[PDB]
Amino acid sequence: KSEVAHRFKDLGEENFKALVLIAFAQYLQQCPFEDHVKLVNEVTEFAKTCVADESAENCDKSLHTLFGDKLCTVADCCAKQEPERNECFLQHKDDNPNLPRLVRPEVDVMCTAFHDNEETFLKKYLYEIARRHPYFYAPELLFFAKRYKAAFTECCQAADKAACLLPKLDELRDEGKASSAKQRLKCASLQKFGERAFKAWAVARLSQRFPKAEFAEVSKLVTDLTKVHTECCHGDLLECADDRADLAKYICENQDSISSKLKECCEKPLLEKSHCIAEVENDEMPADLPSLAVESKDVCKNYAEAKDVFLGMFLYEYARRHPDYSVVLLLRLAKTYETTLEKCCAAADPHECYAKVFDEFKPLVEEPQNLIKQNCELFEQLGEYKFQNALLVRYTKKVPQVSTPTLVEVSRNLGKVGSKCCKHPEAKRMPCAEDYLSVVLNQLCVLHEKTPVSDRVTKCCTESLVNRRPCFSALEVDETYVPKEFNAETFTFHADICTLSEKERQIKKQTALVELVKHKPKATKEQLKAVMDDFAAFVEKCCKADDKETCFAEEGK
Ligand SMILES: CCc1oc2ccccc2c1C(=O)c1cc(Br)c(O)c(Br)c1
Ligand SMILES: CCc1oc2ccccc2c1C(=O)c1cc(Br)c(O)c(Br)c1
Ligand SMILES: CCc1oc2ccccc2c1C(=O)c1cc(Br)c(O)c(Br)c1
Ligand SMILES: CCc1oc2ccccc2c1C(=O)c1cc(Br)c(O)c(Br)c1
Repeated sequence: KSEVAHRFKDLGEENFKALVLIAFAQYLQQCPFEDHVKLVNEVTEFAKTCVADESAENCDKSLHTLFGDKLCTVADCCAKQEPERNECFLQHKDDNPNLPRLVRPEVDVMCTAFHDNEETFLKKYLYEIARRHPYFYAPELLFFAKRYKAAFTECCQAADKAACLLPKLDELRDEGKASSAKQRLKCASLQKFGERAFKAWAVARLSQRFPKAEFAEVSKLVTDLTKVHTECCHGDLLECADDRADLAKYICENQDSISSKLKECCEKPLLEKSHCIAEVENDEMPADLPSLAVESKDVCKNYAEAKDVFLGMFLYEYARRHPDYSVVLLLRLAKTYETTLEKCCAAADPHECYAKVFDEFKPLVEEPQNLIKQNCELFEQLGEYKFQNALLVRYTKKVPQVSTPTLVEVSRNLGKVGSKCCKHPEAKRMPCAEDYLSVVLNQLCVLHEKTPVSDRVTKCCTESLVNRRPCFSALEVDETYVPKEFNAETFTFHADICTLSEKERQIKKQTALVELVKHKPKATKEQLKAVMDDFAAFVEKCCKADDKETCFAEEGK
């Protein structure tokens, strides 16, 4: 009947009022905080009326019809019918809304705000986060909200408040921005590549996680797991949160049929039990696993009868025994097995045709393995910071048309891949290094899709997801870009480049590094090292030693 009262009865008042605040923040990202709370409380009071009587007025309307009405009370997005109106909001989700940045006030200032109005301080947290990230995971933001409340609850009455709160707030910023681009990858995989390619992706990853389960259960998982993200990316956060919450009850209703590391996983509350399974470790692979059967006479019979089930079962049986290989590499091996099967089964002697099919995977498996150990030898020999600077010049020349801040954020996330995963043995480098790069590059694709400038990046992102990383590798040197004219205001740093912390000083030095390549791309690697050291030494020597404010505004070159 009334779907509004249905979700309110299953999600609860605390979650219903929180999900609506996130949905409105993702749609109308420009309106202030006070205007959104007036609509949420109006919907919350509306929801409580339909629960006491399902046969009430306006309760039978869909969730998209009611949300669009309350949102249109304040740029030509409520046009034509409802399916086009709600789709207008999804097309205007600005990946970077050019909003004022968030500053971190003092610790004693935040605890006085948390102790004054504890509900507003938590409500303003979900509003400011969801408005910057329109594609943020709705039920996972509630998990961060619970810890954001517990962080201020414990360490605002402690002795040294900054000794605990800031470490908890610094660790919470990293998980949030990592989950911002991780979920953004799943939304772009559904909107741009449809449900067919996204479903095959989840089968490869879940089979590596849960090899002890059967394909019939993984199919029930992936089908139910895909329906959740299709709702969260479309803005159906009320639906998205419910299905994920009841899925964790289904996964843990029978743990032996799914995995084995789910005992202490589901010993936690509902919000915490849904987070443990999302990043759980891979189950132990069942030993004495067979090889193939690609040798029977019914290979073409099972494929012609069901092409999706046979290819889906092959990817499952291949991923359950290969945890050391990523999903992008296995999907590449899956697309090769399909191509080698369309041409062999259409002949007269297919068995002799697809006989040596697994030998064709050798060049595709050794291609990423010989590219990870090569790039990490320079990461463990130059440092994480200099690794990003070497990757800055490596990417500023391959695509100089891209903006200045975009090349810095993408390289800093690329440099964080070596320091976070390439310290692991030779059994976990290939999975993470390709899964982490698929998130950083996708973050560079959605940030470039707003205002595109470079054409080599557009076709690189518009290509297949499995061939997205190989395209970005050797994207030419772009020996045809005219460098911008010499700008002086971009290189001159004011006297306020010293009151910032040590972290912000590195982002400014990297911002000026890509700005130097845009002025002279033909500069050598050593000609930039001396210039970078000179500029850093000038600011370091002028500001650390007291020398007024005109000493940092002279003439460098
Ligand atoms: C007034 C206190 C406060 O309000 C917010 C609203 C949205 C997101 C974070 C915060 C926040 C923080 O404590 C915070 C913590 C870290 Br660490 C940051 O790097 C930034 Br920026 C902000
Ligand atoms: C505890 C504070 C905090 O919680 C988060 C949850 C998810 C994503 C980011 C954050 C975050 C930030 O520090 C933060 C920092 C900057 Br800068 C932003 O522009 C935004 Br927005 C958020
Ligand atoms: C086991 C690791 C894993 O890798 C994926 C890749 C694509 C889509 C889903 C998953 C997935 C999940 O099982 C999963 C389960 C829940 Br519950 C989530 O809230 C999220 Br997020 C992910
Ligand atoms: C950051 C760690 C890392 O992990 C990998 C796994 C496979 C292939 C390359 C890499 C790699 C790189 O250093 C790297 C370097 C350049 Br230059 C690129 O354009 C791209 Br893309 C990636």
